[PDB]
Amino acid sequence: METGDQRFGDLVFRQLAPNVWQHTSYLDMFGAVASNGLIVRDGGRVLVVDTAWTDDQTAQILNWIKQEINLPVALAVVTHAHQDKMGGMDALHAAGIATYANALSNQLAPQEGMVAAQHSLTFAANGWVEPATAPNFGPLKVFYPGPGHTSDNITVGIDGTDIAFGGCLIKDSKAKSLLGDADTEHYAASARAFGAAFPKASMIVMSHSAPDSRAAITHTARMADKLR
Ligand SMILES: SC[C@H]1SC[C@@H]2Nc3ccccc3N21
Ligand SMILES: [Zn+2]
Ligand SMILES: [Zn+2]
Repeated sequence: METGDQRFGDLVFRQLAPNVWQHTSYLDMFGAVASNGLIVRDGGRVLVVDTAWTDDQTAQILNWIKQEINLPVALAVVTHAHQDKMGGMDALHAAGIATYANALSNQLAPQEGMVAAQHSLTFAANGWVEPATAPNFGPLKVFYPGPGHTSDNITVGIDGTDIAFGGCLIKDSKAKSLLGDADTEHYAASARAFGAAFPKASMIVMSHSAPDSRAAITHTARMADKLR
Protein backbone atom coordinates (compact mmCIF):
# COMPACT_ATOMS: atom_id res chain seq x y z
CA MET A 1 0.00 0.00 0.00
CA GLU A 2 1.23 3.51 -0.83
CA THR A 3 0.13 7.12 -0.40
CA GLY A 4 -2.69 7.97 -2.77
CA ASP A 5 -3.89 4.39 -2.99
CA GLN A 6 -7.56 3.78 -2.20
CA ARG A 7 -8.72 0.69 -0.33
CA PHE A 8 -12.21 -0.52 -1.34
CA GLY A 9 -13.16 -3.73 0.41
CA ASP A 10 -10.08 -5.94 0.23
CA LEU A 11 -9.03 -4.40 -3.12
CA VAL A 12 -6.66 -1.51 -3.81
CA PHE A 13 -6.98 1.11 -6.55
CA ARG A 14 -4.31 3.55 -7.72
CA GLN A 15 -4.82 6.32 -10.28
CA LEU A 16 -2.03 6.21 -12.86
CA ALA A 17 -3.28 8.90 -15.25
CA PRO A 18 -6.39 11.11 -15.59
CA ASN A 19 -8.35 8.21 -17.14
CA VAL A 20 -6.36 5.13 -16.05
CA TRP A 21 -6.32 3.19 -12.78
CA GLN A 22 -4.57 0.08 -11.53
CA HIS A 23 -6.69 -2.49 -9.68
CA THR A 24 -5.02 -4.80 -7.18
CA SER A 25 -6.49 -7.93 -5.59
CA TYR A 26 -4.89 -10.41 -3.25
CA LEU A 27 -4.96 -14.16 -2.77
CA ASP A 28 -3.49 -16.02 0.20
CA MET A 29 -1.09 -18.80 -0.76
CA PHE A 30 3.57 -17.75 1.02
CA GLY A 31 1.24 -15.06 2.35
CA ALA A 32 -0.77 -12.58 0.33
CA VAL A 33 0.08 -12.44 -3.37
CA ALA A 34 -0.97 -9.35 -5.32
CA SER A 35 -2.28 -9.28 -8.86
CA ASN A 36 -2.72 -6.05 -10.82
CA GLY A 37 -4.92 -5.10 -13.75
CA LEU A 38 -6.19 -1.84 -15.33
CA ILE A 39 -9.33 0.28 -15.60
CA VAL A 40 -9.61 2.84 -18.42
CA ARG A 41 -12.19 5.61 -18.82
CA ASP A 42 -12.83 6.17 -22.54
CA GLY A 43 -15.41 8.90 -23.06
CA GLY A 44 -18.71 7.65 -21.72
CA ARG A 45 -17.57 4.12 -20.98
CA VAL A 46 -15.09 2.09 -19.00
CA LEU A 47 -12.77 -0.68 -20.22
CA VAL A 48 -11.20 -3.31 -17.97
CA VAL A 49 -7.95 -5.23 -18.38
CA ASP A 50 -7.92 -8.51 -16.37
CA THR A 51 -10.23 -9.81 -13.65
CA ALA A 52 -9.26 -10.15 -10.01
CA TRP A 53 -8.39 -13.58 -8.61
CA THR A 54 -12.04 -14.34 -7.76
CA ASP A 55 -15.60 -13.58 -8.82
CA ASP A 56 -16.39 -11.80 -5.54
CA GLN A 57 -13.29 -9.60 -5.92
CA THR A 58 -14.16 -8.85 -9.56
CA ALA A 59 -17.65 -7.83 -8.49
CA GLN A 60 -16.01 -5.29 -6.16
CA ILE A 61 -14.01 -3.89 -9.13
CA LEU A 62 -17.39 -3.22 -10.76
CA ASN A 63 -18.70 -1.67 -7.56
CA TRP A 64 -15.66 0.62 -7.31
CA ILE A 65 -16.14 1.67 -10.93
CA LYS A 66 -19.81 2.51 -10.25
CA GLN A 67 -18.83 4.69 -7.29
CA GLU A 68 -15.74 6.46 -8.54
CA ILE A 69 -16.44 6.70 -12.30
CA ASN A 70 -20.16 5.96 -12.69
CA LEU A 71 -19.94 4.98 -16.35
CA PRO A 72 -20.99 1.64 -17.84
CA VAL A 73 -18.32 -0.97 -18.43
CA ALA A 74 -18.27 -1.68 -22.18
CA LEU A 75 -15.81 -4.55 -22.26
CA ALA A 76 -13.02 -6.41 -20.50
CA VAL A 77 -9.94 -8.07 -21.98
CA VAL A 78 -7.99 -10.74 -20.10
CA THR A 79 -4.39 -11.47 -20.85
CA HIS A 80 -3.97 -15.23 -20.28
CA ALA A 81 -5.79 -18.26 -18.86
CA HIS A 82 -4.57 -18.25 -15.27
CA GLN A 83 -6.59 -17.57 -12.15
CA ASP A 84 -5.22 -14.10 -11.48
CA LYS A 85 -6.35 -12.88 -14.89
CA MET A 86 -9.49 -14.91 -15.59
CA GLY A 87 -10.62 -16.10 -12.15
CA GLY A 88 -13.43 -13.54 -12.05
CA MET A 89 -15.02 -14.04 -15.47
CA ASP A 90 -18.41 -15.02 -14.02
CA ALA A 91 -18.77 -11.63 -12.29
CA LEU A 92 -18.34 -9.91 -15.64
CA HIS A 93 -20.72 -12.26 -17.46
CA ALA A 94 -23.33 -11.93 -14.71
CA ALA A 95 -23.19 -8.13 -15.21
CA GLY A 96 -23.61 -8.43 -18.99
CA ILE A 97 -20.09 -7.25 -19.83
CA ALA A 98 -18.60 -8.37 -23.13
CA THR A 99 -15.34 -10.21 -22.52
CA TYR A 100 -12.37 -10.79 -24.82
CA ALA A 101 -9.29 -13.02 -24.71
CA ASN A 102 -6.69 -14.59 -26.99
CA ALA A 103 -8.45 -17.39 -28.83
CA LEU A 104 -5.82 -19.74 -27.36
CA SER A 105 -6.69 -18.46 -23.89
CA ASN A 106 -10.32 -19.41 -24.52
CA GLN A 107 -9.28 -22.79 -25.91
CA LEU A 108 -7.14 -23.48 -22.85
CA ALA A 109 -9.63 -22.06 -20.33
CA PRO A 110 -11.55 -25.30 -19.60
CA GLN A 111 -8.32 -27.20 -18.97
CA GLU A 112 -7.17 -24.37 -16.69
CA GLY A 113 -10.38 -24.37 -14.68
CA MET A 114 -11.40 -20.99 -16.09
CA VAL A 115 -14.56 -19.69 -17.74
CA ALA A 116 -13.76 -18.73 -21.30
CA ALA A 117 -14.34 -15.19 -22.47
CA GLN A 118 -17.22 -14.57 -24.85
CA HIS A 119 -15.04 -13.40 -27.74
CA SER A 120 -11.70 -14.33 -29.21
CA LEU A 121 -8.85 -12.16 -30.37
CA THR A 122 -6.56 -13.24 -33.22
CA PHE A 123 -3.21 -11.81 -34.20
CA ALA A 124 -1.08 -11.07 -37.22
CA ALA A 125 2.35 -12.60 -37.71
CA ASN A 126 3.92 -9.39 -36.38
CA GLY A 127 1.96 -9.78 -33.12
CA TRP A 128 -0.59 -7.00 -33.58
CA VAL A 129 -4.25 -7.83 -32.97
CA GLU A 130 -6.41 -8.27 -36.06
CA PRO A 131 -8.61 -5.17 -35.73
CA ALA A 132 -11.77 -7.05 -36.69
CA THR A 133 -11.41 -9.20 -33.56
CA ALA A 134 -10.99 -6.17 -31.24
CA PRO A 135 -14.20 -4.21 -31.85
CA ASN A 136 -14.47 -0.78 -30.22
CA PHE A 137 -11.36 -1.30 -28.10
CA GLY A 138 -10.79 2.47 -28.15
CA PRO A 139 -7.43 3.26 -26.58
CA LEU A 140 -6.63 -0.40 -25.83
CA LYS A 141 -3.92 -1.55 -28.26
CA VAL A 142 -3.54 -5.33 -27.95
CA PHE A 143 -0.24 -7.05 -28.88
CA TYR A 144 0.71 -10.72 -28.73
CA PRO A 145 4.51 -10.72 -28.14
CA GLY A 146 5.11 -14.46 -28.60
CA PRO A 147 5.24 -17.25 -26.04
CA GLY A 148 6.83 -16.47 -22.73
CA HIS A 149 5.14 -16.58 -19.36
CA THR A 150 2.59 -18.75 -21.21
CA SER A 151 2.00 -19.51 -24.85
CA ASP A 152 -1.19 -17.39 -24.83
CA ASN A 153 -0.02 -14.29 -22.96
CA ILE A 154 -1.03 -10.95 -24.46
CA THR A 155 -0.13 -7.33 -23.66
CA VAL A 156 -2.00 -4.02 -23.92
CA GLY A 157 -0.88 -0.46 -24.56
CA ILE A 158 -3.07 2.49 -23.54
CA ASP A 159 -3.17 4.92 -26.44
CA GLY A 160 -2.91 8.56 -25.53
CA THR A 161 -0.87 7.75 -22.42
CA ASP A 162 2.64 6.61 -21.56
CA ILE A 163 1.34 3.32 -20.12
CA ALA A 164 1.76 -0.25 -21.40
CA PHE A 165 0.60 -3.39 -19.58
CA GLY A 166 2.89 -6.39 -19.69
CA GLY A 167 0.76 -8.70 -17.58
CA CYS A 168 2.62 -11.59 -16.06
CA LEU A 169 5.23 -11.54 -18.87
CA ILE A 170 7.17 -8.61 -17.44
CA LYS A 171 8.60 -8.42 -13.92
CA ASP A 172 10.03 -5.30 -12.37
CA SER A 173 13.68 -4.38 -12.44
CA LYS A 174 14.24 -5.54 -8.84
CA ALA A 175 12.91 -9.05 -9.56
CA LYS A 176 15.27 -11.88 -8.70
CA SER A 177 13.51 -14.50 -10.87
CA LEU A 178 10.77 -14.78 -13.46
CA LEU A 179 7.60 -20.88 -15.08
CA GLY A 180 5.41 -23.99 -15.05
CA ASP A 181 3.59 -23.08 -18.28
CA ALA A 182 6.42 -21.00 -19.68
CA ASP A 183 8.26 -21.13 -23.01
CA THR A 184 11.83 -20.68 -21.78
CA GLU A 185 13.22 -20.80 -25.32
CA HIS A 186 11.23 -17.84 -26.66
CA TYR A 187 10.63 -15.83 -23.47
CA ALA A 188 13.48 -13.36 -23.98
CA ALA A 189 12.47 -12.50 -27.55
CA SER A 190 8.85 -12.14 -26.47
CA ALA A 191 9.83 -9.71 -23.70
CA ARG A 192 11.86 -7.64 -26.17
CA ALA A 193 9.00 -7.70 -28.69
CA PHE A 194 6.67 -6.14 -26.11
CA GLY A 195 9.14 -3.29 -25.67
CA ALA A 196 9.47 -2.78 -29.41
CA ALA A 197 5.67 -2.73 -29.87
CA PHE A 198 5.19 0.12 -27.35
CA PRO A 199 8.42 2.07 -27.82
CA LYS A 200 7.17 5.29 -26.20
CA ALA A 201 5.60 3.76 -23.09
CA SER A 202 7.46 5.02 -20.03
CA MET A 203 5.22 3.46 -17.35
CA ILE A 204 5.21 -0.33 -17.49
CA VAL A 205 2.38 -1.92 -15.52
CA MET A 206 2.61 -5.61 -14.65
CA SER A 207 0.67 -8.23 -12.75
CA HIS A 208 2.94 -8.96 -9.78
CA SER A 209 5.00 -5.76 -9.34
CA ALA A 210 4.24 -2.06 -8.91
CA PRO A 211 4.60 0.01 -12.09
CA ASP A 212 8.17 0.48 -13.25
CA SER A 213 10.14 2.17 -16.00
CA ARG A 214 11.16 0.52 -19.28
CA ALA A 215 14.10 -1.09 -17.47
CA ALA A 216 11.60 -3.71 -16.27
CA ILE A 217 11.36 -4.94 -19.88
CA THR A 218 15.11 -5.09 -20.45
CA HIS A 219 15.83 -6.63 -17.04
CA THR A 220 13.17 -9.29 -17.66
CA ALA A 221 14.58 -10.09 -21.10
CA ARG A 222 18.11 -10.41 -19.70
CA MET A 223 16.88 -12.78 -16.98
CA ALA A 224 15.11 -14.79 -19.69
CA ASP A 225 18.32 -14.87 -21.76
CA LYS A 226 19.76 -17.08 -19.00
CA LEU A 227 17.05 -19.74 -19.39
CA ARG A 228 18.33 -20.84 -22.79
S1 LIG B 1 0.61 -16.08 -13.13
C1 LIG B 1 -0.75 -17.15 -12.42
C2 LIG B 1 -0.85 -17.17 -10.85
S2 LIG B 1 -2.28 -18.19 -10.37
C3 LIG B 1 -1.35 -19.30 -9.32
C4 LIG B 1 0.17 -19.20 -9.66
N1 LIG B 1 1.17 -19.28 -8.60
C5 LIG B 1 1.68 -18.04 -8.24
C6 LIG B 1 2.43 -17.55 -7.16
C7 LIG B 1 2.75 -16.19 -7.06
C8 LIG B 1 2.33 -15.31 -8.03
C9 LIG B 1 1.57 -15.76 -9.12
C10 LIG B 1 1.23 -17.12 -9.25
N2 LIG B 1 0.43 -17.81 -10.28
ZN1 LIG C 1 0.06 -16.53 -15.32
ZN1 LIG D 1 0.12 -13.82 -12.85
